[PDB]
Amino acid sequence: MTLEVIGISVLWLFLFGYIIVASIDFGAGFFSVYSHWANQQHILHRIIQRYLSPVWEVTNVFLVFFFVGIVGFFPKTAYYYGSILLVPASIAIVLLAIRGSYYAFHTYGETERNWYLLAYGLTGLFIPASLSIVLTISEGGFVEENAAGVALDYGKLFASPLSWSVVLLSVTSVLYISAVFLTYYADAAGDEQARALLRRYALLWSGPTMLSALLIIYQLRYHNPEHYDNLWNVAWMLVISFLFFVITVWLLGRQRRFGWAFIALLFQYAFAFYAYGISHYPYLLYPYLTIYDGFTNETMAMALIVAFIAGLLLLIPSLYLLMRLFLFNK
Amino acid sequence: MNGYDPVLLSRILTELTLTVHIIYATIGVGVPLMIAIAQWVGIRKNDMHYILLARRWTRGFVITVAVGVVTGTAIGLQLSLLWPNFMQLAGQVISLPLFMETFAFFFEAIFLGIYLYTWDRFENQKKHLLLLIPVAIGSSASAMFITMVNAFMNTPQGFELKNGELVNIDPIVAMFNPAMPTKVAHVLATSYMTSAFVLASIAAWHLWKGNRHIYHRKALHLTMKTAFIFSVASALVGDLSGKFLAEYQPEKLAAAEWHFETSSHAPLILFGTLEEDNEVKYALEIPYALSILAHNHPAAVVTGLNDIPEDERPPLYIHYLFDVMVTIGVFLMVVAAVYWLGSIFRWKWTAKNWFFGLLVAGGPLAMIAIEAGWYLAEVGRQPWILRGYMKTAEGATTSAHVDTMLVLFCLLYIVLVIASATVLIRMFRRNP
Amino acid sequence: FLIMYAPMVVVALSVVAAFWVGLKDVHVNE
Ligand code: HDD
Ligand code: HEB
Ligand code: HEB
Repeated sequence: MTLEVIGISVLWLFLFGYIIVASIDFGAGFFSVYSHWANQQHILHRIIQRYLSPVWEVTNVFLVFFFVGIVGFFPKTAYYYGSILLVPASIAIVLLAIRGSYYAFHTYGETERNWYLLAYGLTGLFIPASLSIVLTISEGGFVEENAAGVALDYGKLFASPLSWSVVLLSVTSVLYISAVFLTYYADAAGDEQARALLRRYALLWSGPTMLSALLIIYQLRYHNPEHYDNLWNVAWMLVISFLFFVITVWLLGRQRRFGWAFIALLFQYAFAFYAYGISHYPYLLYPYLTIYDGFTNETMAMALIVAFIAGLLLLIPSLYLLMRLFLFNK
Repeated sequence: MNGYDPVLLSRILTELTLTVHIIYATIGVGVPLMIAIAQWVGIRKNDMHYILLARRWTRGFVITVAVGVVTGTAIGLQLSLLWPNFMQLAGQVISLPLFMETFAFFFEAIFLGIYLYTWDRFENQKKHLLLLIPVAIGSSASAMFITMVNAFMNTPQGFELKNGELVNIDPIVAMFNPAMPTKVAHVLATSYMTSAFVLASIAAWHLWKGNRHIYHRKALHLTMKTAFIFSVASALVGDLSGKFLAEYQPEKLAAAEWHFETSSHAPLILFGTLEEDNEVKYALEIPYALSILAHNHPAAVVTGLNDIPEDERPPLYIHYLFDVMVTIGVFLMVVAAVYWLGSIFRWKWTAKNWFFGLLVAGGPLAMIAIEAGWYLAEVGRQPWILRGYMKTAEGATTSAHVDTMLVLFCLLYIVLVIASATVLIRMFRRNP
Repeated sequence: FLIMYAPMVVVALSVVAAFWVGLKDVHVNE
């Protein structure tokens, strides 16, 4: 079952890899939406949305690579998670449908270009939550409560101090990460707002996000003590992450070389997410959904890993070359 | 019915999603080839009108593509959602190709994106052909890999059943099953073809109305000729796949052709009406094909449907689809085969509306034949999944969610299709 | 084997025929 732990280990970083670009795109198609709510300029939306969408295209590759990969290692999730997660999926998919439909229609549709930015306002934010529900429930329960497993009313598990902790763990960090990326290459005199909003979202990161990193800890004490213990055993990683965040904040406060702000950000939420995963591992919500349950054939595990390599080996250099077409300076 | 309604509702929803998906997909597969060819023709001929049609197409190829993507995601997610216990077993085996489809798609999408945003910057047209070659290759690669799923669903193996648990998986055995060739082939052919008729259906529209001979005659002249070819190949691989069925899964074929009885020389049918419970109405049938030049021996005994268990047989309303699909095939092939022949290289009928109309119908007919064909090949399939795989009846989840989400999605897609059509016309009427 | 392989062949052929139209009765005619 080593290959099965490596699989989830990598796929987690597919979800992270998604999180990276998705933050940028969902921050963009939102901040840009407000900043252009005032003066819905088709010139600016044209010039913008000529280059925004490719990111959003790249995202779904991470997303679907993850989604299609995970079930290769764990079909039993495709049973359980599949059979449970009946609604949020469809919603997320609607939100996506909307995103994309309009990403396309706007390309050659100025009528939609201005009015259906509303939709980007809606979705650009709503999506993070709609994933955050599954990311939440993945460390929660459908028929998994305290003393020895009481059947739960899924309709009332929406409202909980652990879920909005994940909604915060997402939204605000979407905001912050996106803001950091936008700031990094903010090669303009009009980049003072990006760093102020980035400051607000950095303060949201030190607050609501790193707050929620502890809301999860102080929810797990009453919820899942094993996960709490693991999370205390990788809390030093959240510390490291906080320190990297502090580095990105220092780059915010001081210099123009935000490369290190992006690297520090990267390692920051990378570790803040990778610990957040590690602690949850090795298992997937249920004791029946532990990595080694429903043991699969492990050749296609290797093949799938090969496919993930083949994937990343495009996903990354697409962006590494996407960040050489905008420079041509080597 | 709290876990049996979904057995139907799911099927229904899935149909509604994918049915949409395909409209925005076979285009995704066939268009890029055509684009490549147009570029190549423009380049080889030094005629910078074809080179305009390449991009003129691409510009919408994008919008098609996106709508394709979203519905693709939809189905992708819907997969395990609606059919958990299915993936509980087969997910181990389906995982890879499914991935490789979208991988191939991203690989194409890179170069697509390069051409899209380098044709307006960097040098020379060949260097844009070389960017458009990987695209079509990646498109057809999607189809290869993704179809390998269905092909596999239709037929094992590359697994072993430990009291239900599916293990001992060989990638390429499950991927390269017996159906894969015919599926991949017929699917690629009848998707080059389809888009080939789709572009002809633009050229014939624009040429029929505001007769700007300029592009719109060249377009037709190419697209029709290629469409002919692809329809021919399509039909060949049709006969092939049919023979495959006749040999390996006559449950479908005998339901398609209503051969309840097993015989040597067994006549095919053009169109009839047997209501599910033996009610032979219209009866137009010819002697047998898939034996004389297929098996090389007319008296090759076709398996009958009676000899299939009635819990193992699919519906009888399948025939209608074969009728549709095939007849569209032949008709459309004929229209194609005449256009270039008679309407160009003989009696200058091109400018006649008598063609331009038919050629306007051309593409839609093909897409129809697509949906039809898919219905045929997939619905001959419902009562096998419940055996060598796992009970379709025990593949779904819950009811009172599906019934509604189905309608939500119904709406969603309804909007998608319409909007897409609208924008995608608007663009063409803007004439960029 | 022949009929298991053949389809893809037929296809491959159809493709390069579809190309060959562009050279035959497109470049040097009509
Ligand atoms: C009304 C007809 C119809 C019905 C009842 C179904 N499908 Fe479907 N299916 C088609 C009509 C179709 C299609 C909608 O027309 C598709 C979509 C993709 C394609 O090429 O044709 C096809 C293809 C298709 C593929 C193609 C994979 C590939 O070759 O790339 C898969 C995996 C499925 N379907 C899955 C299902 C499952 C799991 C069903 C549950 C019973 C199902 N379909 C019912
Ligand atoms: C052959 C035909 C076909 C088919 C059958 C299919 C079948 C399918 N599919 Fe597909 N796709 C396609 C063709 C196709 N397809 C394409 C072409 C594309 C590109 C875009 C468009 O659509 O246009 C895709 C795309 C896509 C996607 C996206 C990716 C990203 O995002 O990146 C997805 C998710 C999916 C899923 C799916 C599924 C699940 C299925 C079932 C299995 N797709
Ligand atoms: C579109 C156009 C088209 C066309 C023309 C055609 C034409 C034809 N076809 Fe087809 N199909 C189709 C489209 C089509 N198609 C489809 C889509 C389908 C589904 C998928 C597959 O392939 O499977 C089919 C399917 C199919 C089948 C089944 C397969 C399986 O199941 O595996 C068969 C047998 C046939 C035959 C045939 C023929 C014989 C012909 C002659 C004409 N098709």
